[PDB]
Amino acid sequence: QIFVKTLTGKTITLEVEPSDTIENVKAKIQDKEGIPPDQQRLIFAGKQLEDGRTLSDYNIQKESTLHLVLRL
Amino acid sequence: MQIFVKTLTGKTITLEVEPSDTIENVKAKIQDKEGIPPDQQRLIFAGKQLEDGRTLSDYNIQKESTLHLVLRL
Amino acid sequence: NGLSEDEALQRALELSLAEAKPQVLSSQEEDDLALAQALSASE
Repeated sequence: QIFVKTLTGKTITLEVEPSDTIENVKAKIQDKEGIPPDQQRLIFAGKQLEDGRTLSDYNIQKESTLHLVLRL
Repeated sequence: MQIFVKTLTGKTITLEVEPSDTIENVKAKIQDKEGIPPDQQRLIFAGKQLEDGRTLSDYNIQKESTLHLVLRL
Repeated sequence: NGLSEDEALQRALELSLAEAKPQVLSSQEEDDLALAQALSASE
């Protein structure tokens, strides 16, 4: 269970495993809010999240807020 | 003396520094204050952006001065 | 017909006052990086 915060403060919640990549998280965010995968950017501890990496590669565990920033 | 650091986001902390203090110390001052590593900081003053090794005296920072701040990714 | 500009502008206007992007994708990655990074690091 991990939160996906936004600048508006629309704290949408996600349920994904530690072994799940950020690619999946982009696809799961797609399911929630209709937003293409290459136009999202997810921040945690002031650190950028890559596609290839998983939540285990970074230090993301549980109840973790994930700040979303879109691009035009 | 007492100076100010102004983020673009709207946040504004006041600091307690001395003329002889380095810029690294000022960035480390922000870190314990608001949780930002020194490597993710750009301090801006008097047009120039401030180098690490030098001090506030070198860049002529007065008392009740505003050093602008940008967060590097 | 669908949406030209005014109904996109009239909204775009009102978020800038409310300093908020992702409701209507208003602000830029530039400014949102600042907030998200300032938030994520401090939080």
